[PDB]
Amino acid sequence: PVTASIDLQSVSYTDLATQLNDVSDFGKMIILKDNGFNRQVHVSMDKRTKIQLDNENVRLFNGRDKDSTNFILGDEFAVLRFYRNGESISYIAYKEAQMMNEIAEFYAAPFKKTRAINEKEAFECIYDSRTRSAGKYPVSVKINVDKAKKILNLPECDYINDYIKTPQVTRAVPSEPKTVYVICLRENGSTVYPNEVSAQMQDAANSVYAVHGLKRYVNLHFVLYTTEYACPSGNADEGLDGFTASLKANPKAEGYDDQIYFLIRWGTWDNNILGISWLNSYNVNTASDFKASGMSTTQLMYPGVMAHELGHILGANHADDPKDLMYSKYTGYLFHLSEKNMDIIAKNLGWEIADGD
Ligand SMILES: [Zn+2]
Repeated sequence: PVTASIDLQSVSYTDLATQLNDVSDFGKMIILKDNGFNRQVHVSMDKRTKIQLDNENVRLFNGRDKDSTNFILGDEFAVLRFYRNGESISYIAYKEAQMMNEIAEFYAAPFKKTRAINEKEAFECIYDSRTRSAGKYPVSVKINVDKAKKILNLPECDYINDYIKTPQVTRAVPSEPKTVYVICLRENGSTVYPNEVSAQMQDAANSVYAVHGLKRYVNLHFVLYTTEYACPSGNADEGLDGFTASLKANPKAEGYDDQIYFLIRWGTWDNNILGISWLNSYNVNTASDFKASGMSTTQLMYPGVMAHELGHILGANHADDPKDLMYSKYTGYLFHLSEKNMDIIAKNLGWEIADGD
């Protein structure tokens, strides 16, 4: 048996799909290669999280913790994200030639303002060298997000006061995890990109499961569709008030008032604000009245914003450690470190310390 491999110098949608679709319930060793770079990862299907984007099914895959590697697969796109030298790198491949060209143009465009000779380390269109004809269209893009911000001299977005505090409202580990829907609603007039949205959802889900063995208690089911609602101004607080009001006012949403809701967009709000949520608004026993709602950017350059806002929804406050997901400034980290926050989030999902981790 020769070990399955993915050549990142030529990685296409069909490469990722064929390899990931071969992953069984017992997992599969896959070698990631990039010229001299070589990493063996053990990949498994993520059975905890379901995603539909406008009814399109998206599957997630995980490496081991030591592998530092995540995958996303839809019919239309696939993503490999992993870390090298402590920097997050995404390979993004769309199946359809025209969509892939469009996506490559979209990601390339911001780098045409200013050019560096190290640009390739931040952003690269990947071409199929196996087509010795010499592929004209790229088959994927590679983006090093940490490096990309440095070249782009981005205007730095942040949280500021990104939550609003509201009045406050036998038990064992459940026989099956409780399904909690996270209903993500594409803001009227927003374009969001499937690879970007699913990456936010994956990081949000994984931030929960990493805490107190919470997969025992909850399995998150993300769905995305479009809402007629759009924020009336640039202000995040006013936007969130209107969004929650839009849910309550919609006869279509009657009977789903106990789920979690995000208004999503690609852009940000006034004061370069990344998102906003109602603090401590979801509890598995008392969830009601569309209280568990928030708003989030989904752009690639700000990974973990949805995770951070979901953190607030589940009760997490800002943490003191700059490496915490819940730090008060955006720092790109994707896990809760605060024991106080972990206990709050876990309790709201049905855990108590006697259950262990
Ligand atoms: Zn915050």
